[PDB]
Amino acid sequence: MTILFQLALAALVILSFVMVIGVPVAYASPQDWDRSKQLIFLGSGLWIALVLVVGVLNFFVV
Amino acid sequence: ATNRDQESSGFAWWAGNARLINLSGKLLGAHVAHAGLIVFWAGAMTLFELAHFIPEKPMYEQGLILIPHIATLGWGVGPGGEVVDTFPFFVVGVVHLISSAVLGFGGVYHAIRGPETLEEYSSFFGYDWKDKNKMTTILGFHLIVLGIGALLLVAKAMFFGGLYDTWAPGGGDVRVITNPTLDPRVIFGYLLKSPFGGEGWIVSVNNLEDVVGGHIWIGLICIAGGIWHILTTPFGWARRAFIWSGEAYLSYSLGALSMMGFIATCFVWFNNTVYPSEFYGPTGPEASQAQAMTFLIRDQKLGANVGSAQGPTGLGKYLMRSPTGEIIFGGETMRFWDFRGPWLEPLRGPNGLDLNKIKNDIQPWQERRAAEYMTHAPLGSLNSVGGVATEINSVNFVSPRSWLATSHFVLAFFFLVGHLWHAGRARAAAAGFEKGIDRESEPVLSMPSLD
Amino acid sequence: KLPEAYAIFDPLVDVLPVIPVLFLALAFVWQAAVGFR
Amino acid sequence: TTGERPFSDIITSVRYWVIHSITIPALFIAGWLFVSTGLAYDVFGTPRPDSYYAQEQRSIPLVTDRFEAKQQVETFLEQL
Amino acid sequence: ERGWFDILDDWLKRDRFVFVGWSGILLFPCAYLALGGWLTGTTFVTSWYTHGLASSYLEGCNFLTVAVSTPANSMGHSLLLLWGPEAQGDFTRWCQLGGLWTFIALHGAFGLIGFMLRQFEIARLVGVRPYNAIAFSAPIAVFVSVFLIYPLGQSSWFFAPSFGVAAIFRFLLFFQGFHNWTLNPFHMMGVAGVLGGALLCAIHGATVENTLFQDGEGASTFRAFNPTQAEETYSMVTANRFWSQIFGIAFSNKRWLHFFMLFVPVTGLWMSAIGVVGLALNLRSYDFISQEIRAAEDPEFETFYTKNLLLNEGIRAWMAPQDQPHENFVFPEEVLPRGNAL
Amino acid sequence: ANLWERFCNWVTSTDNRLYVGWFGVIMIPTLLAATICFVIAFIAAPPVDIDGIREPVSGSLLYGNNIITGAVVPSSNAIGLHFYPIWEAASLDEWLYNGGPYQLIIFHFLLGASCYMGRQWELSYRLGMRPWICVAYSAPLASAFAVFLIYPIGQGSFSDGMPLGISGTFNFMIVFQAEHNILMHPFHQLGVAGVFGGALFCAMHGSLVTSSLIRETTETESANYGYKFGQEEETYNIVAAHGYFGRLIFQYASFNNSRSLHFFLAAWPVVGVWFTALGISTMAFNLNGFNFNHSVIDAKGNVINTWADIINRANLGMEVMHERNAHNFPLDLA
Amino acid sequence: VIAQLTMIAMIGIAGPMIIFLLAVRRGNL
Amino acid sequence: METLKITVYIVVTFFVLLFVFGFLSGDPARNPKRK
Amino acid sequence: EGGRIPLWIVATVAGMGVIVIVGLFFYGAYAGLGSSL
Ligand code: CLA
Ligand code: CLA
Ligand code: CLA
Ligand code: CLA
Ligand SMILES: CC(C)=CCC/C(C)=C/CC/C(C)=C/CC/C(C)=C/CC/C(C)=C/CC/C(C)=C/CC/C(C)=C/CC/C(C)=C/CC/C(C)=C/CC1=CC(=O)C(C)=C(C)C1=O
Ligand SMILES: CC1=C(/C=C/C(C)=C/C=C/C(C)=C/C=C/C=C(C)/C=C/C=C(C)/C=C/C2=C(C)CCCC2(C)C)C(C)(C)CCC1
Ligand SMILES: CC1=C(/C=C/C(C)=C/C=C/C(C)=C/C=C/C=C(C)/C=C/C=C(C)/C=C/C2=C(C)CCCC2(C)C)C(C)(C)CCC1
Ligand SMILES: CC1=C(/C=C/C(C)=C/C=C/C(C)=C/C=C/C=C(C)/C=C/C=C(C)/C=C/C2=C(C)CCCC2(C)C)C(C)(C)CCC1
Ligand SMILES: CC1=C(/C=C/C(C)=C/C=C/C(C)=C/C=C/C=C(C)/C=C/C=C(C)/C=C/C2=C(C)CCCC2(C)C)C(C)(C)CCC1
Ligand SMILES: CCCCCCCCCCCCO[C@@H]1O[C@H](CO)[C@@H](O[C@H]2O[C@H](CO)[C@@H](O)[C@H](O)[C@H]2O)[C@H](O)[C@H]1O
Ligand SMILES: CCCCCCCCCCCCO[C@@H]1O[C@H](CO)[C@@H](O[C@H]2O[C@H](CO)[C@@H](O)[C@H](O)[C@H]2O)[C@H](O)[C@H]1O
Ligand SMILES: [Cl-]
Ligand SMILES: [Cl-]
Ligand SMILES: [Fe+2]
Ligand SMILES: [Mg+2]
Ligand SMILES: [Mg+2]
Repeated sequence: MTILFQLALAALVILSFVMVIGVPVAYASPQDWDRSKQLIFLGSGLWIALVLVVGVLNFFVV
Repeated sequence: ATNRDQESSGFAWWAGNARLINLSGKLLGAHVAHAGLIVFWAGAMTLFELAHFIPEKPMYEQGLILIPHIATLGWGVGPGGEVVDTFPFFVVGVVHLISSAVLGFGGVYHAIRGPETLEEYSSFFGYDWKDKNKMTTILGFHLIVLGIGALLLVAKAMFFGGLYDTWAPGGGDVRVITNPTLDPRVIFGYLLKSPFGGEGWIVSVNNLEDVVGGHIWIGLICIAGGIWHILTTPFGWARRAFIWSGEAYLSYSLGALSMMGFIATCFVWFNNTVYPSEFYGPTGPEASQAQAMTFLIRDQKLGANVGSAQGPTGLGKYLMRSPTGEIIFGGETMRFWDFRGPWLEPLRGPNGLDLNKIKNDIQPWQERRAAEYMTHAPLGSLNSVGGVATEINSVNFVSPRSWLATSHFVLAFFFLVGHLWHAGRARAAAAGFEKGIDRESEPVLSMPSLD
Repeated sequence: KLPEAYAIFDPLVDVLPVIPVLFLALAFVWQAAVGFR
Repeated sequence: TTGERPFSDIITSVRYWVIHSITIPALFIAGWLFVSTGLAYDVFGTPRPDSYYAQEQRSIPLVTDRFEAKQQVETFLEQL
Repeated sequence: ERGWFDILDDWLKRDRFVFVGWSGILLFPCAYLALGGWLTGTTFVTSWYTHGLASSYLEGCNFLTVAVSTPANSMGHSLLLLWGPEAQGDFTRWCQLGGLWTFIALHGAFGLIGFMLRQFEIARLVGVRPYNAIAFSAPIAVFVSVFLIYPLGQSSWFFAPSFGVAAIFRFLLFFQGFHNWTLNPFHMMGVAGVLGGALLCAIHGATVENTLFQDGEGASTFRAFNPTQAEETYSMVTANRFWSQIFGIAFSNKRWLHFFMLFVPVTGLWMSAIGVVGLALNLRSYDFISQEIRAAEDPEFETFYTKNLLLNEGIRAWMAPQDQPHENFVFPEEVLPRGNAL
Repeated sequence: ANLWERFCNWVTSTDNRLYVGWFGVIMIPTLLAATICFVIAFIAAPPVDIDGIREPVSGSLLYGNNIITGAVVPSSNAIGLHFYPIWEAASLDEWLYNGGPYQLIIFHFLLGASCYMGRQWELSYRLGMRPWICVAYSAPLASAFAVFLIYPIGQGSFSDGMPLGISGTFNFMIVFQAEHNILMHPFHQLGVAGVFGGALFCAMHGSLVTSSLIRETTETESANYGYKFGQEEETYNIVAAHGYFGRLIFQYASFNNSRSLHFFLAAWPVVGVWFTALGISTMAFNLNGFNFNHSVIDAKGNVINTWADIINRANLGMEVMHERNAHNFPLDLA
Repeated sequence: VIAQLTMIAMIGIAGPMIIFLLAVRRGNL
Repeated sequence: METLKITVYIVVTFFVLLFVFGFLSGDPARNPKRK
Repeated sequence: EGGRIPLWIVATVAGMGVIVIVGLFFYGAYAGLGSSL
């Protein structure tokens, strides 16, 4: 668990950095908006899941 | 550039946010994103504090302002304010930091992607600053929200573990509050107390039953008032008294926040109940009293009769009378005789400090507390060199009470300025002369001469 | 300290508190990019 | 205007940055080395952390004579 | 063929980004050396041999504590030229002896001369009356009285101000302890001219900004002005009524207003310079004799004046040993003035 | 009309020689009271036990002071922050001994000056002016609050308020330096840049406008007769002024826009003074100037003094001497 | 430490990168 | 002293009521332009 | 020549430079000479 946790958290951090750049750029980008809206929904659902994963896994490494 | 330059908006870049006054959608974005910055700081600052925290040093030797707030709510601490469990601090940090991403998301969405104005999309979320009933309704919603917040504090105190009580009999500890003060004579009494010495208005609140009781009252007052504003429109006397514009409502709120800031400054400087000295360090008054207690103890141990010891001026060196007769400590600390704290009260009787009790009953724990507080008085340099201004480098300390008082005086002051700026501006713009005097209708040219 | 499992993230935690200041500074980068119009 | 090229034209040009991406770092590094080699100490006569006092004196080497202050400093320095 | 002098004049007076002029030949080198000497000394040069202090970034000081410090008291008022009889051409020794102090002070003085000559030179070429040069006589009187006359009256350059932030603070506190300079009515007039000047600056800027004519549609009102416009941008009539009703009096003449704005802070600085000429000689407003006679005979008589003198006595005793190291003062703990406990 | 309406029209009339206004109804009585009490006290008050140690300090002219030494002396340290109106004293004699006039004066003055500031907003509204002169006045006002009210609150006593007199002011300044190292505090440093810079720009602006006055008078007349109150045309050539100053420094260092220039003249002193007010109001809670005492140490650990250490020695002298019979214990904690 | 400087460099570039990307792609700045 | 106190309490109350009622008496309307 | 490197980038990069060098000077207040340690 002490790696499946540390990856889940490193995954949450990396995705967060990608969303931090990607979401504003997408929202203010003229074209390519249909492929953006899909990815933003995907990014979002994945970020939420990873938070729940890191949160649950917290209790197996603390 | 829908309003995004000076030519079309009438506002330069440095007044850029004024371009948002009638863009309810983007302005909702601004607000929500901003709420996210606040929540972000709460979350990240807490985690930073926790990462830096050494649980066996006092919080106040470590430059913590947030952990102290969490501990005062009963989380993470036991008798004497000792840290028994850091995990509740970590939870508070993490949950704010995660929530900030959500607020940040909503803010960015509304600011740059969603509809610029909301009135076309929704009559419920759209608003005109001049619609008196819509403005009182939104106000009302926020009142109900604030009411619930106050009742959460009550819920923590009464049903979910209690609050850190510095006054707890036998020594400071977390305690469940079962008998909150509901009598309006006590609760509203605090509001009619003088703000001067020995009184201190609401800053004088000295027991958690009054604190919890006061929030039951505010919770219900705010929920009621909120319902009221949802169901009503301003009366005519209110209509004639106020200016009805976004910039005016901002000004009112700036004035209110300035006031609250000054109050908060005073709260943290003097109050040791809701800002427990175990977590925030001693108050200025406290530490000065604690010095007098320290040398009284020392000198009495060497054989001094502290009651009859006349100081150089003719006033008692250790003990003297207040201007109403009460026995108080001497030296410069005479000014601080309204101070009250759990290490000192056992020595106090109906006439003030009790000489029999001083001579016979001072416990080692009182000597320790007094020495600790004397040596962590809230004095220090901007680079965090603890002590008086002539002190040498050695001790890295500035009290959390000083950081919190100073910051909030600075913010309250500039918020007063903002209140005047925006209130004066709102008045002028409502009347039509905020951009200058009409050269062909200069009002002074139609007035008689003064002489 | 943070709980030991999170220790590798200490350095990141050290920097996060400054991010809000970077938002104010970002407002100026943005405005320079549109010529402070 | 007075005929010189606008600063804004100059500092947004590629030629300016080709020249100055060399000259700026070079000068910085030279200033760094002026200190890191200890040369700054000797040009200006500034004591290093180990040269304010001899090992057992606590008397400052204050100059007390106008016309042989040069020699007093010389002697203060030989006595370290 | 025109003459070489006239040809040089053309070239000196070309309209360029940085005007040069004949004044430029004095100004630029003296200003550049004063400023470069300060940056060099504060970055690299000690004060160990002159004062027994560290004073440069090299030694560990910060922007608040660095300085180019005055020379040792044993130097007297030596010009301390690089090639003079103290340093004898040795740059390193020169630095150690405080040669950069006199370097900065004398090049700074010649540079201020060059700056005010520049003010006259430009005023003449553009066709304006030289009031800006005249106003600049105040900063000159201050620099000359404080950096030059004051130490010339004293034992040595040592007691001039050293060029640094903390060093100047020290100079303030010395003046309180030794000269009781706050008590001096020439200082008091200086304070009134500086605070009165700052008052005029704030009140005049604010008044114009709040009596502007609406000359544009912008809520940001700066654009609604054109430099070549003939008309006043704000209402003098309305400003006058406002202040007449608020404060009881008001300006009504704009030429008088702007003249008064020159007069107040220039006159104040000039008054302060006269007081410092007195202090060069220790000719202080130190005491009120009548106060002293009473207080000496009557041990229950106390005023804020007698209180401040006790503070001065503390400053002198406690600071002199480290601040005046050439005096070799040793003040045993038992002689130091102290109140109770502290 | 009815009596109330007439009264309101008179209170708010734009035609009174001095504006009254609603801020004025509070300002007038409170400033008159502070003034009258101040004048009588300064002339004739007996000595006041400022430090609460039965050592009364003489402030008034009739009791041995002159204009430079005189003061209205702050209220006793035994009082602290307690409210001490006349009716709290057993007699006028007691009230005088304990420094009652100081509290009556400063409370009525701060209330009245606060209303002065509001009255500035108020008249500007009645005249159809822009509203922010009152914002400029908030700077000196804030400063007055700092030394008469906020510093006492922080330190726990009106006896630590600035005294109402010339030498008392210097006393307050010297003790403040001892206890806070104000000179090393960046907000005081901002204050000095504000007032030195306000003076500088005051002289600069006066001199530049004066330099460029349009010739409208003969050599045997003051040039001031060249401007007539209310004339529509500007009385100086700002383009000539800008031509001069732009060459003095360089072109883009000079203002050609009078609105921008005047805003700068307002802002620079107001802001610096807001900072210095906040220096006093934050040192009130003992967050003090920088302390570099013994910051520079040699290879062995010998202390190498800097100019900060020499300031420290001066501060020590002030510290050990001030209020020389009032301290019994070794630290001055307020 | 390399780790703190590296985090602060990456977090500090993110803001200007958002602006640079949008300016390149002629976005709604 | 009790009489001084009552007198000053009445005086202060009077001027405070003037201030409050005065500002409630159509203050936004007392300007030279839009009312 | 020209206007190739946009002014907003120059400003942002040069501003970040200033912050780094000043930040370094603040670091030095707490380590080595002048640190009081
Ligand atoms: C709390 C600070 C704050 C907030 C919340 C806002 C909010 C806003 N401003 Mg103000 N502004 C501020 C500070 C702020 N400003 C400061 C300090 C200045 C002075 C420099 C200004 C000067 C200013 C001007 C001159 C203007 C605004 C305008 C606006 C709005 C439109 C912005 C736009 O078009 O972006 C365009 C920019 C981009 C598309 C670049 C990206 C911007 C995004 C939001 C960056 C987000 C980064 C973040 C890390 C993303 C995390 C995502 C993750 C959670 C998934 C928006 C509501 C405009 C206006 O009102 O429009 C009607 C306008 O003209 N502002
Ligand atoms: C005060 C904050 C606030 C307000 C007034 C609004 C208002 C609006 N939003 Mg934004 N929004 C916000 C914050 C806000 N939003 C946040 C934080 C996010 C990120 C999740 C968003 C993301 C978002 C998107 C992506 C969209 C909107 C849209 C809308 C519109 C339709 C909403 C609706 O009909 O729901 C009706 C009610 C529900 C769907 C049920 C509400 C469920 C919530 C979770 C209950 C609240 C619980 C509790 C009180 C939480 C308080 C949190 C607090 C502690 C911070 C409306 C203009 C839409 C729009 O603009 O149309 C074009 C749209 O597409 N919102
Ligand atoms: C953020 C909270 C908030 C805000 C912005 C408003 C704003 C408003 N309210 Mg609502 N209200 C609220 C909360 C709020 N209210 C709550 C919680 C309740 C429940 C008790 C109410 C119950 C309520 C009623 C019953 C009424 C309003 C009315 C109004 C309007 C006029 C306000 C006014 O003139 O006050 C200014 C105050 C006065 C004119 C009173 C005189 C001034 C005194 C002397 C000031 C004293 C202050 C001083 C500093 C001392 C403080 C301490 C003191 C106890 C000694 C306005 C839209 C009125 C209305 O139009 O209803 C639709 C109205 O009748 N409100
Ligand atoms: C306008 C420019 C200017 C001015 C006014 C000054 C003025 C000064 N300098 Mg600075 N200086 C300058 C530019 C200037 N300098 C430049 C460009 C440099 C870099 C090279 C220096 C480097 C410098 C150093 C390193 C020092 C000074 C010093 C001085 C001081 C003494 C100078 C002296 O005695 O000269 C005497 C010379 C003259 C007055 C020239 C007279 C020429 C007359 C008119 C004709 C006579 C010629 C004669 C016949 C020749 C034959 C002689 C024969 C018998 C052998 C004085 C404050 C010293 C100082 O600051 O000490 C604290 C010092 O150590 N200067
Ligand atoms: C012997 C040898 C070698 C000889 C060679 C000589 C030679 C020919 C040299 C040529 C080469 C050369 C030039 C070398 C340079 C050397 C060098 C770098 C010297 C430097 C000296 C130096 C650094 C001096 C200090 C710099 C300096 C003056 C800075 C000023 C900065 C400053 C605060 C400016 C003020 C700007 C400002 C905000 C002004 C507004 C306030 C104000 C004036 C209000 C009033 C106002 C303004 C108006 O605007 C107008 C309109 C009106 C009405 C008005 O009220
Ligand atoms: C929580 C978290 C996170 C988050 C993040 C964020 C939220 C970020 C943000 C960021 C940002 C938000 C950034 C920004 C930046 C910025 C900058 C860096 C700026 C700068 C600026 C400058 C430098 C300026 C300059 C100038 C100009 C521009 C013009 C004028 C002049 C001057 C010079 C002033 C992450 C992902 C990590 C993950 C983990 C956790
Ligand atoms: C509009 C606008 C603006 C603004 C903006 C803003 C204000 C925004 C905000 C935003 C936000 C407000 C954001 C936030 C974010 C967040 C996040 C992204 C988070 C994350 C988190 C994480 C990732 C975590 C992790 C962890 C854990 C879980 C545990 C412990 C450790 C750690 C911490 C690591 C500006 C000014 C620019 C201008 C233009 C317009
Ligand atoms: C929680 C708590 C508590 C309680 C509290 C309470 C119960 C409170 C209340 C509070 C309140 C109950 C408040 C109130 C306030 C009010 C105000 C702040 C007002 C204001 C007003 C104004 C500002 C007005 C104005 C005007 C005038 C005067 C004239 C005409 C015009 C106008 C309208 C503008 C206690 C202390 C027990 C304890 C601790 C905790
Ligand atoms: C002495 C001498 C001489 C001369 C030399 C020279 C001339 C030099 C110069 C030098 C120089 C010329 C140097 C410079 C330096 C500089 C610096 C070191 C700077 C720094 C800066 C900074 C640090 C900045 C900061 C800031 C500010 C100011 C504001 C804004 C913000 C900030 C914070 C960024 C000769 C050889 C003749 C001879 C012998 C002696
Ligand atoms: C210590 C605080 C005690 C005060 C309590 C406050 C209670 C709040 C309710 C106040 C109700 C009074 O309502 C208000 O009364 C005044 C008094 O004439 C009215 O009267 C007036 O308005 C017009 C409108 O231009 C004026 O020019 C005129 O001189 C005046 O008669 C207001 O138009 C009315 O709206
Ligand atoms: C409209 C207001 C104008 C106010 C004018 C008031 C003058 C009328 C009242 C006269 C009262 C002054 O009375 C005063 O009393 C005490 C006696 O205890 C005297 O005693 C005093 O003597 C000296 C005089 O230099 C003082 O320095 C000293 O501090 C004090 O002991 C005063 O010298 C005397 O002048
Ligand atoms: Cl004491
Ligand atoms: Cl004193
Ligand atoms: Fe002007
Ligand atoms: Mg770490
Ligand atoms: Mg260092």
